[PDB]
Amino acid sequence: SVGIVYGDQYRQLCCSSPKFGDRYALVMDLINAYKLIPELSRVPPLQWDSPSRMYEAVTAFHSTEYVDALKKLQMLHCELTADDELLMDSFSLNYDCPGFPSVFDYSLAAVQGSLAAASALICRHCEVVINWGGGWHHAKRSEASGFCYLNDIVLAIHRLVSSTQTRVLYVDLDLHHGDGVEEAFWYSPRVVTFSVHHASPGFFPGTGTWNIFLNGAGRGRFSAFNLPLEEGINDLDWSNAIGPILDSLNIVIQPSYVVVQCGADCLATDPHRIFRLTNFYPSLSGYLYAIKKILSWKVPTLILGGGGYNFPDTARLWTRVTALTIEEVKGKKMTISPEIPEHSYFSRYGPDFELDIDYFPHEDSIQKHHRRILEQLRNYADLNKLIYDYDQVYQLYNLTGMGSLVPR
Amino acid sequence: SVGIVYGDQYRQLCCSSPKFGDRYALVMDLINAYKLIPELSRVPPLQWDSPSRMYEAVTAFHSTEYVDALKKLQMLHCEEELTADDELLMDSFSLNYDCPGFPSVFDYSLAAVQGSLAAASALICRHCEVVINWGGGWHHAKRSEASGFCYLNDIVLAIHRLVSSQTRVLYVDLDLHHGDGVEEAFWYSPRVVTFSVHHASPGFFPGTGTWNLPIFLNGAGRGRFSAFNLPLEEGINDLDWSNAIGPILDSLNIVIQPSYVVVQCGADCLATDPHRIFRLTNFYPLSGYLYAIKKILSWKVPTLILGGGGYNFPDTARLWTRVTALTIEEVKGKKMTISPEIPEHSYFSRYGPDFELDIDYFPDSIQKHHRRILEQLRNYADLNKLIYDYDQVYQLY
Amino acid sequence: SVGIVYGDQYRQLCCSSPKFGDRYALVMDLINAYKLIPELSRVPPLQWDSPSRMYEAVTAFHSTEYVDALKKLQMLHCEEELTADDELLMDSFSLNYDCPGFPSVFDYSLAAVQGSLAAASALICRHCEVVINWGGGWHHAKRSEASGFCYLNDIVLAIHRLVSSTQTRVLYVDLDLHHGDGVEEAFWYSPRVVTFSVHHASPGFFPGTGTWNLPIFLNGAGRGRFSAFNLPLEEGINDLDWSNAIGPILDSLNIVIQPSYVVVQCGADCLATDPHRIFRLTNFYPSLSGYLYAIKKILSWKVPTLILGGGGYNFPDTARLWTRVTALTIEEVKGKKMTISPEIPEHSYFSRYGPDFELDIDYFPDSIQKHHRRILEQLRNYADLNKLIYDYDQVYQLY
Amino acid sequence: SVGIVYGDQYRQLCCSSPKFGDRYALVMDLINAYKLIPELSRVPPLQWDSPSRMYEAVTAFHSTEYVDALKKLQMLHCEELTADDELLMDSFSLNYDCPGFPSVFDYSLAAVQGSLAAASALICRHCEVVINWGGGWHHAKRSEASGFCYLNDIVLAIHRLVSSTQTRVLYVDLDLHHGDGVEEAFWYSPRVVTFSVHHASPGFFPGTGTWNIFLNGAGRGRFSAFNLPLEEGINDLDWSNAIGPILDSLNIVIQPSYVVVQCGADCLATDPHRIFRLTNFYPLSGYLYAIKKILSWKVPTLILGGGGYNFPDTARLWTRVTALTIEEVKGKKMTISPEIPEHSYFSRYGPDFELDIDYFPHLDSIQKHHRRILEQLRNYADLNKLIYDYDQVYQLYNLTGMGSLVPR
Ligand SMILES: O=C(NO)c1cc2c(Cl)cccc2s1
Ligand SMILES: O=C(NO)c1cc2c(Cl)cccc2s1
Ligand SMILES: O=C(NO)c1cc2c(Cl)cccc2s1
Ligand SMILES: O=C(NO)c1cc2c(Cl)cccc2s1
Ligand SMILES: O=C(NO)c1cc2c(Cl)cccc2s1
Ligand SMILES: O=C(NO)c1cc2c(Cl)cccc2s1
Ligand SMILES: O=C(NO)c1cc2c(Cl)cccc2s1
Ligand SMILES: O=C(NO)c1cc2c(Cl)cccc2s1
Ligand SMILES: [K+]
Ligand SMILES: [K+]
Ligand SMILES: [K+]
Ligand SMILES: [K+]
Ligand SMILES: [K+]
Ligand SMILES: [K+]
Ligand SMILES: [K+]
Ligand SMILES: [K+]
Ligand SMILES: [Zn+2]
Ligand SMILES: [Zn+2]
Ligand SMILES: [Zn+2]
Ligand SMILES: [Zn+2]
Repeated sequence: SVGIVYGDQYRQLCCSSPKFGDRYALVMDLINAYKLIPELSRVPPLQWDSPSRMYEAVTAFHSTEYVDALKKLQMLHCELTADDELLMDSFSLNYDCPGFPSVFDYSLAAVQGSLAAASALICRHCEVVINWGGGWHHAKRSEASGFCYLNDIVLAIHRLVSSTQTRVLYVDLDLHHGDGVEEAFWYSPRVVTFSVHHASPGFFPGTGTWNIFLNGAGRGRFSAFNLPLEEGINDLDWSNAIGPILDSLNIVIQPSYVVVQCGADCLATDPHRIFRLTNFYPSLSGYLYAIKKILSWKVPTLILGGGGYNFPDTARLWTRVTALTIEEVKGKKMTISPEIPEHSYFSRYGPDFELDIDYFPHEDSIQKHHRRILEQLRNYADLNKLIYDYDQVYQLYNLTGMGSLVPR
Repeated sequence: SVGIVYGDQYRQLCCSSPKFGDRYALVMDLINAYKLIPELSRVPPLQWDSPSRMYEAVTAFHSTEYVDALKKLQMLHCEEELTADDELLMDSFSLNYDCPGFPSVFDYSLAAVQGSLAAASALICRHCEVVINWGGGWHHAKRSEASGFCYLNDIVLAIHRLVSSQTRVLYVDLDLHHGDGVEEAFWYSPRVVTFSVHHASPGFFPGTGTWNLPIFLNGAGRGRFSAFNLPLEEGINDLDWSNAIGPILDSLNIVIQPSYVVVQCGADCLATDPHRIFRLTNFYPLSGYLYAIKKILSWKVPTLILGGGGYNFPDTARLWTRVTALTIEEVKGKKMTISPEIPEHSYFSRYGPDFELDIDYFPDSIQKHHRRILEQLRNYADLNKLIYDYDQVYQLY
Repeated sequence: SVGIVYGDQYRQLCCSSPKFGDRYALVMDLINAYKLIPELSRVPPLQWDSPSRMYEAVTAFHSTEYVDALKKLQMLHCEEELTADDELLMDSFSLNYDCPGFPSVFDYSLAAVQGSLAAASALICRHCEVVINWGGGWHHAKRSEASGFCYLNDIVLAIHRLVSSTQTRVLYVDLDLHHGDGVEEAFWYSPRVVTFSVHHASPGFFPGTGTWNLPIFLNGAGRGRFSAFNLPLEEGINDLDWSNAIGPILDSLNIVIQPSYVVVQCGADCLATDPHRIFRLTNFYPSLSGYLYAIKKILSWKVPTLILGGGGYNFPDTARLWTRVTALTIEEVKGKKMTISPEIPEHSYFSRYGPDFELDIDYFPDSIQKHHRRILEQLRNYADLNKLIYDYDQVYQLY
Repeated sequence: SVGIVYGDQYRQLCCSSPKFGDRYALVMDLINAYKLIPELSRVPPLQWDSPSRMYEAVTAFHSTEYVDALKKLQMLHCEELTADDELLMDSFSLNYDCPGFPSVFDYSLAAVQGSLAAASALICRHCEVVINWGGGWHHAKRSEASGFCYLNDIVLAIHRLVSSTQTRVLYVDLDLHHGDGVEEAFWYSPRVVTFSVHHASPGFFPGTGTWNIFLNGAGRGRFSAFNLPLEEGINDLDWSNAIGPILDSLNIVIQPSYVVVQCGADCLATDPHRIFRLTNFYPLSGYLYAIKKILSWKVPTLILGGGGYNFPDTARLWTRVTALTIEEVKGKKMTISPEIPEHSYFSRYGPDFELDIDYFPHLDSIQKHHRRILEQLRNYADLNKLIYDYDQVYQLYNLTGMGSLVPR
């Protein structure tokens, strides 16, 4: 069963932020317009029996002082002293992450959605669950960052990993380094994090690059993987870059769950304009390539949104991801019309009104990164007494003539 | 409120240089040890949405080829020896000798820029009345040249952002060395008045900010008379230094009426700086620095305070800690009581031998310059059609 | 209206190269000798408001560093020999061997750009239905490389301006003896510009492309897949066989693509009397000239069309052909019958047209079936990929 | 007496073109606003006693067929063209850069009327200097419109001057562009020496006035056409240093009976061309420096307009030029307020409302051009049997220590 997080209130809340406007509505209604919704099991967002149980859920990662401040920030904007200002600043509730009347509700909602998704996986109601309202990988224990206020991903992972030798693989496909999730599990071997991203001087947030690579500490050493890529990269190269690494991670780690953040700001048409990925499906979408690969493992999977600042193109991508998940899991062909279907956001898909993003692909190796990452994987396996099947990893990279990159 | 620039990454990068080592960490930890952090609005350093946007920000002052060179210099020091052609490229930008490469030289340099641009932004959006960046203040760097361990000129870029938001900016450079990079950048610009007080003497870095019968150059084009300089002989103490620049600061404020003040507060004027040229102190009963900062903060113009030179790291920290307390006092009107003894913290042992907050120190030409500076100011004011109570300006002397 | 690009300075620049000498002057003077010029609208070469706007126009295709190198090369040839470092620099852009520098290499190259951009503009604003630029058509030049006497690709820049007006689609038809590789490569990834080159190809023959590469034909990539068309032909082909080879392809490209504009490179090196001595086409207008057959066919479509020159190293015979192409264009567009005397009229260059002084050039005059099925399948694939409606047997009927 | 060309109908006509809008009105109204008009002798535009006399005057330079065409073009826009009228217009470049419009012939004629009347005031010695800010259309050819020039008022004016009664005219073209139309008209004539300083670079209009060696006239006109092409970016001082000694040398050797100066304002830093960086500053403006120099010769002088596409800044410069001419010719101090005076075009000088243009000035030498130019001047002097005063020219260049550039 493929689940998808949705609700009337959930939709209203996910659409109440100044930065992301009605993006979530575009996504879900495009998915709706393509008649995908009947194929999916609706996963209702989690609700609690009291403020204290809510508080307990959220402070499983975030500090009590941080959650209180975020509460007050909401309350304040719903009606600031010199000390109110300093309190909010001490949590970076400013600049990139300012208050607005529904800031706490907005932020809580993504947590409700992703915790519910996690719960649906744990009780085996869904093989895969999608939450396009979640995926806020930058929030820290006591700090808002990059439009992220509560880290729904950390909390969903914490629920999975503490369910019941249970390991979680986190795969971050967003343009940006998933610093908040990596940091939360820096000392934990059982959550292996892997972020592919752009990194360069001055580029947000600054981590996931050379320092050598830091890769976890204590019992968490070797458990935080990173692949920084240069700008301009297309679907095929991005696919080749991360494909073998994902399979090798799956072979060695043998995750009980996978969590995938699928931020769409790698699209060629994103306002960032750094990567040149597409949503094309025949020249194949780097995104769809990765998602299909992850789904072929038959490991219970949570698929989350994230970045993506071209709202219609983000909808175009995530609708195809959704159709693909249905195909890969239900074994059911999802034929998607090249023309955007009639619905109330139809006008936002102009001037072409077509499903493919309006981009024309056209045209540096990272083999040392592969070699480095495989050695880290070797070290992770040794530290945690896992089997490092050199045979299967070799044979994998050998499919491209790069078996030599694999350490014994 | 009073803002101050810091962050975890920011701290690591500011401490990544060979020359200034862990100085920034001593300063911030001492500020933290004295409990000043809760009084202050943390200002996060600027980050950008793409490499093009970063280049756009930095090449507002610096040439693109220089920035390319600086970035290549980093990559080279992260893999190596340079070839003859690379050495030649680096030399043509003075990325050599006093300004060598090191593994994180571009990231390190850019950090100061990130810090002081956010500081400027916080002032512009009026989130803070004053912002402190003890990681910034690199006043020697030129359009296409590293100089005086400055690789990128965070001050020029901060000031540019301020004038680009009719805005006039007053730049006050208290460092022991002439603030030539900033002065050169606005040589043709009357909207940014620069004023540096400094030591100058034959062969002393960087050589400018003094007689050039020779005369003082002071700006060109519409920027004529807009660059002010007061060179001072070695040995000057707090009182004489204060009296030297006091009436000038006050007259500049009266006539210019700046929308923003940017202060470079390099601590190499301290009697205990290894330069051993001036004899300023951090004393607060009076410190030249504390006197100047308070005079400037009395104007209640939104103000950026930056670091700079300072090669005795604990004494620099002792100085900038007092400056930070003073700012908290003059802006918020709230009494700050700093213990005379250094509090226990990570770096307590660096504060030997006595572990006091005061530094371990016991303590006509100026009139000529005053008359000259006063005629230049009148000239500037004339040329720019400004209102000047000359009946007032003169009595400051 | 039929436009033609000319001007006194333009003429001087187009005649400043050591390779093509005064060919352009011969062409325009023959056209003038035959009283065609009063029938045509003068299209003046484009000029720019500043160095920056010129650079912006040219670097819409070419890299800045290449344009810089080309301008440096001109200045270096204007003074007294190059240094070792300059030599290296020039070599990295192939500003050597076939494409050396000379005192006005950048102005000369730029002139053809100025003319073909002015031509494109005359079409877009609909001042002219067809525009001729016999100073243009330099199809071998690449983004950062000179090739085959081509320094700046005027055709690519003209086409870019055409598609950048206002789904505008452009059909490029390259009739030169040589494969139009620079144009094809520029639009390799664009479905909006369909390129089609008929040419000689054989081992060792310049530039080497436009043919089998069991090999098979490359034909575009990305969303540009199947959008590059090529028909390579064996040496010795005559007017009639060439016409029949190209005729059905041209007609079906127009049917399927329905272009908004047609850009035609009319390189005259396929002439029997070109010193290449490869193809045996004529300028005959009763067999009938392959060139005139193709142009009449393209003109019959009533699409705003850009006609450019290109190769052609027998200068009087290039003049003879393009004089006839020009007259045909005037006839086909204005409906006005043009009567050209079979003998060369007196004019300043009359001596060059010996020994017989006639307008006709002095000449006594399966594989393509597989190429046709191949090309038809590519066209089917292009239409499929691009959601184009067309028949199936109506397309097939033309064969 | 300093004359200035103006009238009510003249103003309306000069303001009737699509390209130059109401520029002429801004100029004249700013001059009026600074109270300069009472200092100036109004020179009324020339009118004729019959169409045949008008036609005779204009066809002293232009072909009958071009003027016929230009007349027809006006008639047409005062009523679609037939295919052949179109071909007729195209043959005269009455298109693109020089389209027809309702008053195109009246507009073009007006400038001729202004510059001919101006030449006549100089000839009969009514004025020692005459200004025509409606004239200076230096691009127009015998049978061809060019660079929005339709009729060449300058050629017609010069012709009137040079026919009055050893009489030589110096033509000085300060426009950003090469004065090709004037140069070409007098290419074979020694009694009109032309000098143009301008930008020239690949693709820049009109293309001439640069290396071809320099062409410099033919037949009896050999060596009589001078050109100084300059690279982009030049300031007041360098431009001043570039043409000052050449101008003084031209005056010494040629001994003009009249000077005609085209003072096109598109060398201003604030011109949308953005190529040179001249100002109108006056305590120094290149323009003011050149005009002051030319006036110091005490030779009867015609001052004309031309290019200039920042209309307020063109008015700002020509107003200053106008005051300077009054000052220099009458000996009468012309104090001009730094604030723009109240007048109906006051709002066009925002946001500063001051007379100085809104600009902050902030190996590349041409000494070989001086040497080349002085050599040409020597060649001219010999061809025409004139005194080449070596010593005076030497002493002139020796002021700047460059006497060695002067040939014997
Ligand atoms: O998408 C993002 N993270 O996953 C972010 C975007 C931005 C922007 Cl556009 C500005 C500043 C910070 C961030 S984080
Ligand atoms: O066995 C299955 N369907 O009949 C599948 C299970 C899964 C899981 Cl658990 C994850 C991803 C894809 C599939 S298909
Ligand atoms: O702190 C400084 N400038 O503000 C500088 C110190 C030095 C030294 Cl110690 C040697 C060489 C250059 C500089 S710049
Ligand atoms: O108004 C104030 N406190 O109540 C102050 C404002 C400022 C400014 Cl804008 C700059 C520097 C000091 C102060 S105190
Ligand atoms: O006409 C041509 N291309 O369209 C060319 C002729 C030649 C020759 Cl003759 C030698 C080398 C390259 C080329 S390209
Ligand atoms: O519509 C027309 N005449 O009335 C014509 C248009 C064209 C075009 Cl667009 C190209 C070639 C010939 C003609 S005739
Ligand atoms: O001012 C001019 N000549 O003296 C000219 C300007 C232009 C422009 Cl902006 C375009 C095309 C021709 C000309 S001539
Ligand atoms: O003599 C004069 N004023 O008293 C002057 C005559 C001239 C002439 Cl003819 C031309 C330019 C300036 C002056 S000043
Ligand atoms: K990522
Ligand atoms: K981990
Ligand atoms: K200083
Ligand atoms: K200044
Ligand atoms: K061809
Ligand atoms: K194509
Ligand atoms: K000129
Ligand atoms: K002449
Ligand atoms: Zn992102
Ligand atoms: Zn210093
Ligand atoms: Zn050819
Ligand atoms: Zn001009």
